[PDB]
Amino acid sequence: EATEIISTLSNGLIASHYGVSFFTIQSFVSSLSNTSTLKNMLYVLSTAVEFESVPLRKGDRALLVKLSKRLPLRFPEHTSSGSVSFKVFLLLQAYFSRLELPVDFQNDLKDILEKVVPLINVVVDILSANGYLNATTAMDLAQMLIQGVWDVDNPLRQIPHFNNKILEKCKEINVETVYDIMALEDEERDEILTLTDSQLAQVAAFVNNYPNVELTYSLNNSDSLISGVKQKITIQLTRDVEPENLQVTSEKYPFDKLESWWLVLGEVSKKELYAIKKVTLNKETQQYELEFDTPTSGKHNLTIWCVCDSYLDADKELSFEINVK
Repeated sequence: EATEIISTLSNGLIASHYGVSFFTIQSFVSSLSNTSTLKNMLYVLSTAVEFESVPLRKGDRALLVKLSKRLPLRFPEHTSSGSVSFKVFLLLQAYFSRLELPVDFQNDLKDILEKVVPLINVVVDILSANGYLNATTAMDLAQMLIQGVWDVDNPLRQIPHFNNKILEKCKEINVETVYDIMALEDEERDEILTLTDSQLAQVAAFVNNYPNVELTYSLNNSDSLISGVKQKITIQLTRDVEPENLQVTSEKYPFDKLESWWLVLGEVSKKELYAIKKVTLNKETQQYELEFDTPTSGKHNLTIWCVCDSYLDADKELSFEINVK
């Protein structure tokens, strides 16, 4: 027999509550810019003073140098590797890559994960407050921190027990998303799901609560927009079924997490963000109002993004043209 027990799949431990220090906000503001990349953001995260509670032991540096050869993002070459920053930057990548770690590093990684959610939210808030569209790259990193995968990974890799053998069976029959899994016929699905009932229970918890949302909008008085006037927009989000709750299912993240979304209005050609609201989609249908400053006269192609903070590949977007008088 030997059932693999995963007690924190859907029943997370409670992460110790804290508020990010003003010192850390200052440091992040100094280091971030409108051109910051995913690599830059992961490095900045790693420099938080809050990680001073993460141990560094005799011999760790040499183990981390060995580990660095196996990871895709390079630590800044002009920067001391004798810091806890080096450890955090490398262990978070080992988490995304799902590499095997010795026990002491597994322990350290748990301690690191306890702190990451408030920190990545500060990154999103710094970038968005300044109107930088790269806030969306920070949101991608937020999703990676919850599911323990890379932004570029096969989205099916989030599903418990979906190993490389199962992924290739999915490729064989053009199954690409979690939604594709559920739209299949019984014989096709049964063939892919060559797992024990215990393993299937864990697949089920994930599929049950994976979000499927529909995005729509209405612009108050679209045919009469005036430059510099505060303008309201209504954004509506609908689910096919009202969710039982918003507890996140994550195999790799061991703490309790509640599902949240960012609603974003922006302009891609200008790399500009115009409005942002953090919301919880607890009902079968819901609508929200965002306020923004009407852009300059002329044509503008805008986009609304709905981006989840807890899963990959469930995001939605809509683009529309406005003509400011």
